[PDB]
Amino acid sequence: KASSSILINEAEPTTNIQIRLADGGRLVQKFNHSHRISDIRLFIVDARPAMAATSFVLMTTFPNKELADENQTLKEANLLNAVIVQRLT
Repeated sequence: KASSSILINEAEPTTNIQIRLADGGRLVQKFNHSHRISDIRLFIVDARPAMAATSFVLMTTFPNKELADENQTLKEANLLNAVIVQRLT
């Protein structure tokens, strides 16, 4: 499968993780509460031609915890903070 456009209905709230490359990069990632980062795997492969496997990672600054998730929904990770911070290096 492959969404490449997985977004929640404007009628529902969504989480948005914004990553910023160090070499002037910018990518907005919007995830849902009952979604699943397992889908993120298809997102990167959907438009990660420049990274081609680059060291990037995101973390929640609210609970100062590192994301994780597994495969079920997306908020079940307990990190559903609505706004996550990704750092691409």
